[PDB]
Amino acid sequence: MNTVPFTSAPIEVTIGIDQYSFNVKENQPFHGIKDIPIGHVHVIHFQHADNSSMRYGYWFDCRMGNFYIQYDPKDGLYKMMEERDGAKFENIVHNFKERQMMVSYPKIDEDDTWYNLTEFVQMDKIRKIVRKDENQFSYVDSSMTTVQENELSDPAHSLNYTVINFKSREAIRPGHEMEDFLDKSYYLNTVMLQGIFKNSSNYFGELQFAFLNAMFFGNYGSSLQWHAMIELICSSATVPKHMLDKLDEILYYQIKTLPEQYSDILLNERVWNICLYSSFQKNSLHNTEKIMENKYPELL
Amino acid sequence: GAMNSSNYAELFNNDIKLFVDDTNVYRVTVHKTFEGNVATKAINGCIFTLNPKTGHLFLKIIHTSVWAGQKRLSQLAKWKTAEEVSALVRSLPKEEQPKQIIVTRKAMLDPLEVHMLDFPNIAIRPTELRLPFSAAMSIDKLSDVVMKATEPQMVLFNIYDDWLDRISSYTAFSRLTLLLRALKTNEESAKMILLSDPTITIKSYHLWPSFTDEQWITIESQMRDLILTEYGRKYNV
Ligand SMILES: CCOC(=O)c1ccc(F)c([N+](=O)[O-])c1
Repeated sequence: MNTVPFTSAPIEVTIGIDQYSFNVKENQPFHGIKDIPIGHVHVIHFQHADNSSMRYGYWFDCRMGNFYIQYDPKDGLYKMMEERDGAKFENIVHNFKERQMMVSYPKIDEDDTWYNLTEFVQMDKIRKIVRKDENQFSYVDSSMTTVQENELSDPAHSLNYTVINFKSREAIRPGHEMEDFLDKSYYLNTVMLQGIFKNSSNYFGELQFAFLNAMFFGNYGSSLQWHAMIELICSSATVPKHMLDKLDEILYYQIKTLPEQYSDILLNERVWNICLYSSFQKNSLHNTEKIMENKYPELL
Repeated sequence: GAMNSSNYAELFNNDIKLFVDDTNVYRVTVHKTFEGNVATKAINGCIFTLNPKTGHLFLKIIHTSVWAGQKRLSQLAKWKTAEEVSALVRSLPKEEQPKQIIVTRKAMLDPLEVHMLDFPNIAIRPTELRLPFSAAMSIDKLSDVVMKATEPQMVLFNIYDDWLDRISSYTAFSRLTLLLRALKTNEESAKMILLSDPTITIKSYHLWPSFTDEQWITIESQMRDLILTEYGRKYNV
């Protein structure tokens, strides 16, 4: 079990760690988060009490280094940093643990929620979507735009999700216009899975990461990406059975975790009604259809 | 964006544009079967592709053999239309290709957009005008060439005859849409108006009669009377 210590907490802030959150007061003696489960990516995220504008945060994996949080009064945010001196870091953490100035990652033993939301998410793939190669962790915030959003403006600060566009030459084979537009199987299976993502695990990993950025930061372009990747599968008549079964599980846990009060802005009515009731896969997402109907019947 | 009453004169500027109407592409007669069920029989149709500035009409005849063995024909018809419009554009020299294509029905937007991906600089636009191009098969010479076709065929016409020698495009389009609106509202009456006086003939190379300027005013008045009438006969006013 790993630890992300905090130098201090000079400004009042709500801190998130994965799907959990807690309030820290101005200059409260808070010095980090312990008992973080090894084996998963994690995200530590922030919303200042004075400016709910810009939720921001850091994706990381404690197997890749010793990370800590420090407040920068010039740039005005909590920054993740990496400590190369492993002895200094063990010494800093033990001191914090003995004075009991850390919150414990509060996982219920029965609870597989975080695993189910990050099953296919890998830190190495996050770092290709979020390009900043000098760090082992990745910053995301509410305002960052995606590569595709920029085509329709600072490139260093963009989310490089895979571009999906249903009315594009990449999606539509010359001579198969009607066929490829109404059944997107060649775009899903040949262009995207075989060509770009290489396997369904990498596709699901990007889909899961897009959802989590939409949920935790309200990142609009991430929400667009999540829905596009769902729609590309549901609009394909020919999808491997194991992919459909896994998609049903992925979406079930995403819909289960979504805050009940954010469904209006994070769920696209058109996509969900098409996917559950009109698409080729209208009958292949039983768990997802059941939770959607019981939790968000208004949207449908 | 969408074409409406507010940007109407855009149709007659010097940017090449085409209207595409797909109403008459997939045409059927509905009938009873010996068992007393209902079936359709397709008949030949046509794509109506019109340059409103010059009057040039590219009439692509859709022969019933294109539907043989196909399913969901009303959906296929929109994609066949887009295929044929795209093939027409590719067949034209670059300087004759349109800068915009205006579809008369919004369901043509995605089919045409997808078939025209190779032409990103050609704008595909809907319209809020309720144009009467479905009545094109009430023009006898157009109906005749469609019904006689035994294979796919493109036939070229000027739907304004020689009117542009005497009037502007704007006025010619207004005459055309008045004629077609009348033909659509009451085909029998409209056609009586157009031919009542046998001394006015249709030239072999024309679609409409050879009216003098003064006779077109009388004709046009009679078409307005018909349309307003039918509008009464319909709603009782
Ligand atoms: C360059 C000075 O370094 C620090 O101040 C430091 C480094 C690592 C670390 F974990 C912590 N801490 O408070 O959690 C602090």
